[PDB]
Amino acid sequence: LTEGNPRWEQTHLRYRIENYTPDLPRADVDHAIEKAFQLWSNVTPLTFTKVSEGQADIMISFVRGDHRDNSPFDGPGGNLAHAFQPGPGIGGDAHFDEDERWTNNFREYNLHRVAAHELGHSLGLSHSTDIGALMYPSYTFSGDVQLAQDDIDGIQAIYGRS
Ligand SMILES: [Ca+2]
Ligand SMILES: [Ca+2]
Ligand SMILES: [Ca+2]
Ligand SMILES: [Zn+2]
Ligand SMILES: [Zn+2]
Repeated sequence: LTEGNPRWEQTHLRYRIENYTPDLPRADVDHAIEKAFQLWSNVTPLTFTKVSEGQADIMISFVRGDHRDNSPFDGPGGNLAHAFQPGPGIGGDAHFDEDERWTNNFREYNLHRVAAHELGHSLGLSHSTDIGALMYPSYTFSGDVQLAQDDIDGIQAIYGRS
């Protein structure tokens, strides 16, 4: 018996940012998130619509400590965020630890760089063993956040090419 990995059957997904971190003005947050989805849709037939309310496949929220799911946060440092694999309810949701200081620059914990990674999970990717890949578990930032060939091959193996 062989089991496949969690996938979205549709290629058009809806997302919603439930709340905003006080760390950045709302404009920066929206842009960091929108830009992260754009990285993935660029290499696949996947499209993402942002809904301001109502149903959404990918629910994005900034929380801290125990937030009713089964992977509570740990305060500053350590785990910065986590996202769930495709599926109903929690499936596809991305959670960011409010206890971290989220930024829009080189200062530790650039939101966009982390969002790009967790969104990889929301679409079905697991971690990579390549320190150069976006799907690597460790926080790394060089100013620019682009997909490594490993992330590209990974996502395309599931959804196909653009
Ligand atoms: Ca933390
Ligand atoms: Ca969901
Ligand atoms: Ca914060
Ligand atoms: Zn969570
Ligand atoms: Zn991860």
